[PDB]
Amino acid sequence: TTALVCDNGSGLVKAGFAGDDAPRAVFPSIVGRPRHQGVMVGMGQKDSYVGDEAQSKRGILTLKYPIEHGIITNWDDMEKIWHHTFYNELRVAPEEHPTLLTEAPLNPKANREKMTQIMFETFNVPAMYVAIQAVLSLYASGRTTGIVLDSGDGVTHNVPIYEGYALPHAIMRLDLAGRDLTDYLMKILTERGYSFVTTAEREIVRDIKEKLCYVALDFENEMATAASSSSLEKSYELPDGQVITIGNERFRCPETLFQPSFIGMESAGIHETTYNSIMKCDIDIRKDLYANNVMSGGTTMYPGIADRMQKEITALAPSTMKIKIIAPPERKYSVWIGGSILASLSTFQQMWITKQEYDEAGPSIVHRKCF
Amino acid sequence: MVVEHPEFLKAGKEPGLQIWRVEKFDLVPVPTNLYGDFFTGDAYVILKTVQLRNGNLQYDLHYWLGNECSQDESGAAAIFTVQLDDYLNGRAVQHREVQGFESATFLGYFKSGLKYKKGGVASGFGYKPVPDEEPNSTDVEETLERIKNNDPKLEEVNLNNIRNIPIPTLKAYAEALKENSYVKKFSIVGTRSNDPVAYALAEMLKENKVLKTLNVESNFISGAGILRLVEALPYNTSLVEMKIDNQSQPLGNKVEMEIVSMLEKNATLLKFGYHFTQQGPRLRASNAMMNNNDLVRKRRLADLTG
Ligand SMILES: Nc1ncnc2c1ncn2[C@@H]1O[C@H](COP(=O)(O)OP(=O)(O)OP(=O)(O)O)[C@@H](O)[C@H]1O
Ligand SMILES: [Ca+2]
Ligand SMILES: [Ca+2]
Ligand SMILES: [Ca+2]
Repeated sequence: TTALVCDNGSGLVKAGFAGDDAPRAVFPSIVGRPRHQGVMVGMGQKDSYVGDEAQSKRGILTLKYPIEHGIITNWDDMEKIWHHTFYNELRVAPEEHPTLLTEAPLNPKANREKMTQIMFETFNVPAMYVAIQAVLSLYASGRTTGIVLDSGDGVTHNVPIYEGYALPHAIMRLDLAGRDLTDYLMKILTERGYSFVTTAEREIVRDIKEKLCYVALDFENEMATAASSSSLEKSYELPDGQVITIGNERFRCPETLFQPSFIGMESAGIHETTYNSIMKCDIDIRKDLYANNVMSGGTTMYPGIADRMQKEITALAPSTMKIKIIAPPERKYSVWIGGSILASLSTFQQMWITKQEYDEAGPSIVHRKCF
Repeated sequence: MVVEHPEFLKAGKEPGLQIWRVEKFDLVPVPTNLYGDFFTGDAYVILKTVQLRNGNLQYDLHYWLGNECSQDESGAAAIFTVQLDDYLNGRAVQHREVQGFESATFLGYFKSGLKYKKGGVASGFGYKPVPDEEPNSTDVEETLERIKNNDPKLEEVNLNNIRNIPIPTLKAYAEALKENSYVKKFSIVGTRSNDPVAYALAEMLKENKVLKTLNVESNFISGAGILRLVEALPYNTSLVEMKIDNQSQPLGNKVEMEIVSMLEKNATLLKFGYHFTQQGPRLRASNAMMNNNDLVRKRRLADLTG
């Protein structure tokens, strides 16, 4: 029998089978419900739509995200995501498969229990396990020591990790990620005469962001170059399907990561949060951290970001520090891959919380076995 | 936690050198006469055990990554290193060693110098548009008649997304359900129901002893209507699910508070479908449901003949 791996994020569910090198299903982590603008007889007996199907009707529905900033905050809608993942996307009966779930850094303790409780009481899985996302990414990159920058759709974390384990006092959380970047690109595209202000428009600007944005190595310089040359400008065909052009917005958008003030956040940029996180760690491990900066998540996919990070962190760090940024091409799915490897190991059979152990202990078993 | 493995048992039991190779997600011993001949397509785990005065052993764990080894092999090497360290009470010092950049200590383990050879064992790695559903064909009149007749064949009543149900018809549904012995699920999503419907449903929940599931999502029920519903919960020990999300108006902070207070006065409800705005009640609600759900687990353990 085969184990499942589900990596649940603010924007995307990544799910599949342990032993696979990549997730089999990736879809939006959303639940859509009708707007009160008359009875949608078209819905039939359904009370909501989930995932891709809810996305198709984003103009007809109000969409809710059961995970906010990496944390599950709507347990009923999260049950819907999980049911849809098992039964419609993977086509499995969850009570036949051990299931590995992921959690955010600094996940509150009650949440871990609740996740355990729902898997056993609602889905009757035979066994389960919860692993920290950033740690799985570090493992997928072949390392037990390093500092992960995990940036997705809802949240960015710096997670320093030593000899297998996160150092929670040094973890930092920045509520600034890909959805904010999508929203910001919508804005500055509107500055130059294009109308994009939600729904079929938010989703298309996301595509623009993914395909054309990049992180400038020197930002003030790139602005000047942009004015003159035009060698940077690129165009993009809408679905409707008119064709638009875009220039300095290509790198202004993800500049926000290094300059959160671009959207009115007081926070320091991710290069600074990486630094502060390293500096909260034991002196004797900082060299290892600096030399193993591992990028994770979809918002670390911008071309140029690793070099920019290398440059910014060099300027912050002692002059004599070896610094290295690791940016795997599959880092959109690093968390999931790490989970697939872990659940495949011959030593992992004894790590599952089994139905029987949960039945006897209750959900607080998760603090003792998933650690 | 700490894990067993036949190779863990053998590890670090005495001074010397032990080498394992990652082979399809397992940790397999390297034949001692192949020590120092590393397949560049593979990943390995090396433990140096040095002996010191205490009688206690000193431990250094190196995981060696060949240039052509697959992601499952380097990830597993890393994880097995953490597991082995843990098994050894955390006393090992871990080292990442990559082909061409190995540390002097690790290179020093191999008397004749280590060698590389090509190859190794194989990796262990193995639309939609607008609602396309036929409408809810449920017959409102007929169904109401069946609930009144206490029809044994009727367990599930779904009036979701049905146009133009009079408010007195919905109120009648709630009145008939008072004495019905067979309906376990009732939902009226997106039927334009308002507070009168919710008030009647509240009275019903005080009397009905069979309904398990109630779904009133996506209607026009106010905080007062929602409050009245949950105020029925302590007079109910049969309903397990109440779904109320996506009413046309936010319920209001005061109401959210009165609601969680009622959720804490029922031990039966297992799911409450509502996204709380204030974090105080949001967590109180989550905990109340988790409390009630654990009661299920405990009576499932006690009914287990012991
Ligand atoms: N090629 C790309 N360039 C830039 N951004 C991208 C690219 N591909 C995906 N993204 C962005 O990454 C985000 C999705 O990544 P991911 O799956 O890591 O997030 P998540 O796990 O759902 O969210 P979180 O980790 O914040 O809870 C989206 O905002 C998406 O637009
Ligand atoms: Ca994520
Ligand atoms: Ca190999
Ligand atoms: Ca150690």
